[PDB]
Amino acid sequence: APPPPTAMIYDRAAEAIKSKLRQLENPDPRFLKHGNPRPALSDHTRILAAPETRVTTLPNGLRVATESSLAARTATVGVWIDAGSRFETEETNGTAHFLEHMIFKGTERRNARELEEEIENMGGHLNAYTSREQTTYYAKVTDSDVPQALDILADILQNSRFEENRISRERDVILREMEEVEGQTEEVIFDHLHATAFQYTPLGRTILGPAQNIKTITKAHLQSYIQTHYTAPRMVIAASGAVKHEDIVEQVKKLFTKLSTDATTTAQLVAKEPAIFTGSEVRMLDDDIPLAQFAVAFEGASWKDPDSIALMVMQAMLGSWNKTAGGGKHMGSELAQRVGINEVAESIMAFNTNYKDTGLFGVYAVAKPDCLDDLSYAIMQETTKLVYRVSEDDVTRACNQLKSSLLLHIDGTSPVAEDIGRQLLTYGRRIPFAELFARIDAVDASTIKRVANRFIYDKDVAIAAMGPIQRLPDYNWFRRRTYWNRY
Amino acid sequence: SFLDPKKNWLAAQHMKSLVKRLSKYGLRYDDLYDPYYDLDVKEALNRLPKEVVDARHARLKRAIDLSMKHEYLPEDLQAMQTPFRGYLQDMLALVKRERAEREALGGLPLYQRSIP
Amino acid sequence: EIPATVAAVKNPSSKIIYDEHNHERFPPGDPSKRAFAYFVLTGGRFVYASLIRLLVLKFVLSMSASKDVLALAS
Amino acid sequence: TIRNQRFSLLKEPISSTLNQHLIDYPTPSNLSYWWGFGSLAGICLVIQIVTGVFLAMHYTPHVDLAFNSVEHVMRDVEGGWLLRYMHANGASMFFIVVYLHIFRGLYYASYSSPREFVWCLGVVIFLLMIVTAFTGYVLPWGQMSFWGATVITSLASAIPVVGDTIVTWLWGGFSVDNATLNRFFSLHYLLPFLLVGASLLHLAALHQYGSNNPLGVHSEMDQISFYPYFYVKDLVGWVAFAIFFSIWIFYAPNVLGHPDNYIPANPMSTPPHIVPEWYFLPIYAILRSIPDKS
Amino acid sequence: GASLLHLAALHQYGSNNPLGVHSEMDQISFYPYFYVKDLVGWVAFAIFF
Amino acid sequence: SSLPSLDIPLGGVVLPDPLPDSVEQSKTKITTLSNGLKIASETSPNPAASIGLYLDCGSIYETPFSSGASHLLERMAFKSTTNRSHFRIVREVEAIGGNIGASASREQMGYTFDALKTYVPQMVELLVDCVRNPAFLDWEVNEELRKVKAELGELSNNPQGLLLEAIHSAGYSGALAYPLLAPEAALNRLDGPSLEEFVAENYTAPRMVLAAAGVEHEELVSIAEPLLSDLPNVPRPDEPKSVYVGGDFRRHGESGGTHVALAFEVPGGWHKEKDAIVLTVLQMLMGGGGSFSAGGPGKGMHSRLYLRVLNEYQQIQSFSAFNSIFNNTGLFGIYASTSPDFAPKAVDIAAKELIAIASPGQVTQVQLDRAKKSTKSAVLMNLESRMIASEDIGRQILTYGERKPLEQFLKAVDEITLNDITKISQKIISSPLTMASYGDVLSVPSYESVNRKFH
Amino acid sequence: IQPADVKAAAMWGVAAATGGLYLVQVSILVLP
Ligand code: HEM
Ligand code: HEM
Ligand code: HEM
Ligand SMILES: [Zn+2]
Repeated sequence: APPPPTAMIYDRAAEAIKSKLRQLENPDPRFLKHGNPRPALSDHTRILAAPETRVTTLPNGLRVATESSLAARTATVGVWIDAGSRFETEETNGTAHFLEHMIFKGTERRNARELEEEIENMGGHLNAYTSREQTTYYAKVTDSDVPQALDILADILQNSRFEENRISRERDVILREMEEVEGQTEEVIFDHLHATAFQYTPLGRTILGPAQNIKTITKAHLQSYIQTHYTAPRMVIAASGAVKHEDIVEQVKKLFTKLSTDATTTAQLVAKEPAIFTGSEVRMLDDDIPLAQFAVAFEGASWKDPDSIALMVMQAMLGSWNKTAGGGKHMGSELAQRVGINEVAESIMAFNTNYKDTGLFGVYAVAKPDCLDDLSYAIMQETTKLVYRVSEDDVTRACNQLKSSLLLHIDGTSPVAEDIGRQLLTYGRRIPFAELFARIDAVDASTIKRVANRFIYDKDVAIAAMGPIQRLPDYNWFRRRTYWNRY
Repeated sequence: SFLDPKKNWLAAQHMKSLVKRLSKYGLRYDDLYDPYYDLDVKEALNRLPKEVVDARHARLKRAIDLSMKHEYLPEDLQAMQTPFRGYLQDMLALVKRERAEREALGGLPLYQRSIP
Repeated sequence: EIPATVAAVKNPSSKIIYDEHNHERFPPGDPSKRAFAYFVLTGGRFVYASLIRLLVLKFVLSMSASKDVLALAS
Repeated sequence: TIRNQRFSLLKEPISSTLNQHLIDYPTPSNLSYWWGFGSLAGICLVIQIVTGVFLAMHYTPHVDLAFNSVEHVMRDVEGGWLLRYMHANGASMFFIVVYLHIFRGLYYASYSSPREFVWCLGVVIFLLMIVTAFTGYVLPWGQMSFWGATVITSLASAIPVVGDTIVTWLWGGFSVDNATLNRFFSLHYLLPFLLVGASLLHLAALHQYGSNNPLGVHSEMDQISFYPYFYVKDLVGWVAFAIFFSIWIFYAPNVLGHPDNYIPANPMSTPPHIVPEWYFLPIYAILRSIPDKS
Repeated sequence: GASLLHLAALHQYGSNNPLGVHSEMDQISFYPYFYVKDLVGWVAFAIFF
Repeated sequence: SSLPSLDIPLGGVVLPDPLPDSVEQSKTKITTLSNGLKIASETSPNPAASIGLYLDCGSIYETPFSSGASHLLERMAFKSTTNRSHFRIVREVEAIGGNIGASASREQMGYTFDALKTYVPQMVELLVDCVRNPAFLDWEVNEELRKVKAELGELSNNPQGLLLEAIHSAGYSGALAYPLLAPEAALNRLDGPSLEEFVAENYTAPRMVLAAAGVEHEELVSIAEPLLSDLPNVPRPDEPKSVYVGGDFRRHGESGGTHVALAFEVPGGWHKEKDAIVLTVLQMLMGGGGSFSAGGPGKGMHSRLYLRVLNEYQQIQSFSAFNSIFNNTGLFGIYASTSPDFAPKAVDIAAKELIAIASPGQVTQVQLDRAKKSTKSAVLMNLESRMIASEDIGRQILTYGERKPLEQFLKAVDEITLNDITKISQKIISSPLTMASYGDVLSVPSYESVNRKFH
Repeated sequence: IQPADVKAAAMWGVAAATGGLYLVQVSILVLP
């Protein structure tokens, strides 16, 4: 009388699903003998072997550093100047960026058209960019053709010629570039956050500067800026790939001679008008935008602060989450799990920025207008949890992730050269991989708690928000969420 | 110990009584698992096929209607009833095993019960 | 012309001006006080604690015994 | 947002209604202190309820024992004078605060649409306060107490056809004796809870239609959460009120009353000056001014 | 007040049933179907009282 | 605790001795597992190892039943297996600190994983598990299908990929015509058991290559043989066929500009190494740009199209010239994005350029030299980034059964000449025009009107 | 985490005992 499971399509479906479940119930050890999802430390000392980065200091004060690997076939040669938009004078804000744009063009013999023709004829690339307090002009080239690239860099950095018609054309181009940046909302958010956090300080002003100032260059400001800030002690030449240190040193010595001898040293320049964090907020409500993008930030650590590594670990254990992330609801960080499980945000990203004598540390969320209060609760909860109740497995996972991220990012010739120059400018030396790993391994739960108490516990925050933000909690909400009354 | 109706007369009588009751109301033993009760049953039902879950809802509605009317299933369908032909225990076990693993190593609960 | 609320969106400045009619702004370099405030709040808080203890004890001791009963205790 | 795992306790169902209506209720950003007066009236009601309960732990509703029982509370009970002075002067401050509440409403025309229901429930609340304070003032059973009860109950005879019947039924026995005393004690104990219910309905209707502001304009542009912004303002109001009420309790406790209520009720003689408490005086003046008691 | 909180919690999760099963498939409104049932209960209680 | 302020070396470290400054150039070892599988590796100096598993499967092997399995498989790459749950897999990857990626192309598709060189057994074991033993659960597949439907709903934002797919579908018939982005009907039809059957039928040993970038060959083979040697030996069913004859695809969308693209056949394919290299050099000569970039010299601003069109014709949003080469077939052409009113003139200009390269004498020796040097530079600067090295190993072994040494590509690019360029352009222009248009297409010329040229 | 949790619980217990003594000052219990 009772029907068999063959009939009753629901009985058939139940049988099929039960068969599949009983299929996947028995694991296998030969595919599980190495997994160990619980994180643990390891000593990669047997692996961290890289060629020595030879450093030389020409007596005019010029540092040249190379990491040669003569088995390769390409190379990257560049100049890393310790100057940027921070070192302006409140009326020449856009000078650094505009000088970049101009210095691409022409010299007493380069003739921008035929200069770019030469660059593209040898097959290489030539790029540049300016940060708040760092400037880079680098070129990627091949073996036996490095010297031409080095000569071109020296020529453009020393004997550049600025002509009025090209200056007008670049004024037009930079006004267009300013008009296209507001589409990129993340950069706008971070510019506003910098302005409202380091207000009344040289770090507050943007990189591009104001259009009213870009319209009044006249090339006298350009020449004055280059002669006052591109001095010999503040520059570093870096090379990787198939290069020879002695050849590079000889070429730099023979070429970089018409420099700007001066005394404006960035250390003394930062001694005056330092960077001062001021807790505040700016919130630009629109309600015509589909997504609300905001960022909260605490005061960070300087480049040389020994707690910078701890802050890097902490921003690794608040790792970024994305709506197309592979992990999804399963991730190491508690903040990513909270965001993904309850789907309260389109994407979150924790950032750690380091400057001289200051820095930043935040979470950069981007969500929908209705989940903002829950998202803010999640962010503040996880940060103050880092203050109070950090866990050993989380710390170990964060340290492993940080080591892996750094060593995987250093990949190629241009990344190696960029690492050499940036580290030489920030610390005065290039930190070896073994020492970097030792410093990271010196971070444990007690270290994380101490650093978070130093930087997060009951400290002012700076908020920058844009879009439909009616539901975003006010300043007092975040300010009170920076501590727990339970402990 | 593990006492089954083959090796226990008392268990045989217990199973017989449960079969009689469920057949009277015409609903499988797994249909008694309340999704609001555990929230693991809620997930297991969320993972099951729609045909199976719809059959479960139909059987439950029939049982509730019979309960209101103060009557039992007619003897034909009562003889056609198949209690203890499970459809949920394997999925529930999988869900609980996954939850146990996630809790055991790090991890936040994928779902939680409101207060209250 | 520029609607003057997108000008502020497109032109972030490091010199931000607040109202300063009800509250004078500290000069930028000065630190956040954050301690004077908590100590003022603490003084008021233990004033409140004193008040609450007074009220509770008044009610309970009122519900306690009485002078005429204590006199008749013999 | 799917609430899979719980973020905050305040958004949990146990504290969700409380969260909304106490912490997260949007409020106009420009409110002055008279909204604090409304909250202060609520606090005065709670104070009255608590002190009244602890007073009723010692009051005997009999005609032969009420006055001496109150003197018992003042002299023998441990800290009983504080309870009695708090109850009496708290009735006075309750009426002061409610009057300021009402007059702010009149000034800013808060009675206008859509808060007609709020205003009407307020009028009902005011009636309940009047009745409660009157029947409570009858309780101590002094000269003013007894004679005010007599007069105010006997003016109910003005009803055309059923006036005398209502007067006799409310009196319970041709006078204002022991039966009326017990009746009034029970009613005085009961009414404050109906007053609490009326206050809750008052607040619910207001919360439906938001809250007015000193400008009278639409105010959904600039609104802030009630906590902590208006909790601290209300706290300043509460502390100032506590100082005022402490001035009244400890230094001038009998100024807001009449000395005739310290004489035991004697229905034979009549005090030369029969007036209600100061907060019934405007109504008494209107009624006395228009002659022909009907 | 405690009775009102009791009823509020129950209404949060809904009432049980003799079978003890999930019962969001077959449900009816309170009035008038259970009003008359409770009326029969009240009148029987009134006779007892 | 005290720390040395990070501008001073940290106390006592056991930092090791550096590499010998031009140690050597590692060779690729390839071992053929007797069931028919390939395991290849090479040594790298950097502390990072990239390990990938590449399969000869994709849209070409799709079937009317599947029709979308490749895209779904890319989305369902590292999900729960019969031995580990998805949570366990993600926790393992995070624990060692590596990155997982999946790529799905028309002809072949791969799964790659990156981590430090210490974790080689973990990398290879997790990869082999996730490929060989997948458990396509209905709920996970449904989640990924929902995401894929949303992505299909957000497709128009990039007209270039849409036009590439359109050109392939229009100008091929069966195999290469099989779509890559899983239309909505196919998405609704797709299912977990369908994925299971497709994988079990296609993911077989004689079409699997495991390529490592910075891993010792002995270690890799010693950890991979106990995980792949027992796969069944199958007879490697033949590759699908596809003919080129094809015409026009036209789709109307928003009012912002029109995107027109043209393409041709060049039937050489990757097995015709000389023609593939000549096609790459021709692409690097043609190239172009988007007229909105502000990077700097070297990005091809002196290419022929860039110079002529962009420096001469304005109101043309972007102008590029591209190619796509599959085993035994090719597809080279020009992408144009311009204003709706200009579109017929834009088509005329693109045809003029494509015929200009064909006729002899119109390409200068200097331009050819620049193109050859740029191609050599692009290849060389691409063979850094060990991820690219491992991918190249895998793809080359899948195609040719070996790794063709870089010197062959360099020599071919060296020896290409103007006669070769002209002959290849003449051959490529003879094949029937394939045309696609997207946007305000109600004003672009007809396919036959455009095809009046080129012949 | 357990040492920190028990330390915090003990601190809250000390605070609770201090509040209890403040509410009910008992030298009668304090002296012995
Ligand atoms: C038991 C005494 C009373 C209590 C506890 C009480 C309580 C409150 C509360 C809590 C509010 C909201 C907060 C505020 O706006 O101040 C309010 C508002 C209001 N009440 Fe009352 N109230 C009382 C008596 C009255 C009376 C007698 C009236 C007038 C008949 C009245 C009329 C109003 C009005 C019009 C508002 C609207 C406030 C506004 O417009 O902003 N209330 N009351
Ligand atoms: C349920 C709560 C209340 C109880 C149990 C209560 C109880 C009492 C008792 C027993 C007395 C007589 C004690 C005495 O003579 O001092 C009294 C007096 C009084 N009550 Fe209340 N009461 C309550 C609430 C209120 C409220 C809300 C008001 C209104 C403001 C009020 C107004 C008065 C007045 C005016 C007196 C006479 C004051 C006097 O003794 O001179 N009571 N109450
Ligand atoms: C003042 C006395 C009480 C009143 C007025 C009261 C009122 C109610 C009401 C109105 C319901 C909803 C109707 C119903 O389900 O019968 C209910 C349900 C319920 N009450 Fe009470 N109750 C009281 C005492 C208790 C006590 C003492 C308990 C147990 C400690 C209790 C436990 C329950 C339970 C468990 C339900 C849920 C009924 C269900 O299964 O659906 N009640 N109560
Ligand atoms: Zn620029």
